[PDB]
Amino acid sequence: LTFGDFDE
Amino acid sequence: LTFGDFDE
Amino acid sequence: SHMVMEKPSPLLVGREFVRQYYTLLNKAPEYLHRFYGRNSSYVHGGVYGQNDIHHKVLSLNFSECHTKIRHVDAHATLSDGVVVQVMGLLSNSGQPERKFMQTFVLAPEGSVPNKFYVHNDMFRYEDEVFG
Amino acid sequence: SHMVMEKPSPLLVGREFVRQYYTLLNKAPEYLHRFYGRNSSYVHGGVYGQNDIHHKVLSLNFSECHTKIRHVDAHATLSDGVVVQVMGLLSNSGQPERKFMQTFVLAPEGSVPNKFYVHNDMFRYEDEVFG
Repeated sequence: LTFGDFDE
Repeated sequence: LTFGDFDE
Repeated sequence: SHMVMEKPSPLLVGREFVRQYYTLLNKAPEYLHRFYGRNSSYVHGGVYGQNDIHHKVLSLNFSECHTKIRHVDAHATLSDGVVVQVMGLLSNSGQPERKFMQTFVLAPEGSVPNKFYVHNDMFRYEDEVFG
Repeated sequence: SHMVMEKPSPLLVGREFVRQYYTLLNKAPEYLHRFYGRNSSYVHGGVYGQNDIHHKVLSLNFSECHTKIRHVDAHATLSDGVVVQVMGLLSNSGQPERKFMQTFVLAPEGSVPNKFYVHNDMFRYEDEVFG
């Protein structure tokens, strides 16, 4: 589950 | 422009 | 710079819907379930399925419900749908005004053509959330 | 009665997003535009395009913004998307708390796979609408 251009 | 099962 | 002819303006679809929604809520609350499909979600805090929505509204008992719309904003969303945010005051059955925040997701009816139905309906009283 | 394996639960996607959204808003507000696409809409009253959103956030100047989330509700909407309604308190740059109502429309990223982006973002202060 990631949001946008993040790998967190 | 109608909403649901209405003709209004 | 010209006007979009393919699709209706999202802001007018939202405002016109809100106008008819709360009008019907004051007149005949029992016909309110005709705005929803067999996959919609109705939450009035204080449910998935039109039949469950109909029983939900009747369990709330809207007797001469007056509404003062303070704010309405509607944008275009996924699959040419319309998302609407509504803020205002609600008075039902002689009770005094209560600040609420209701959000809709207007989805285009299958076919045809320019027909919309409520895909999502989320209602929240302010005094129940904050105090 | 079993658990849906194909799609993530909409309520967990919403809550986890809200948790990360306001956390980044306190830490680095300049990276907030990475949540939006080149077709998203950002309204912070008080805009279509990620570049316009980035300039919009910087024009608001979020200096150590603290947020107290009072309520979050998230449902599934069109094209396997997630609609989220957020109510809470907002304090920015030492200013005292202000009741707000923020609504999101989380859309699945193209490919691949379980990635979401903000398709719609509507922010409204309570004291500016009612009084």
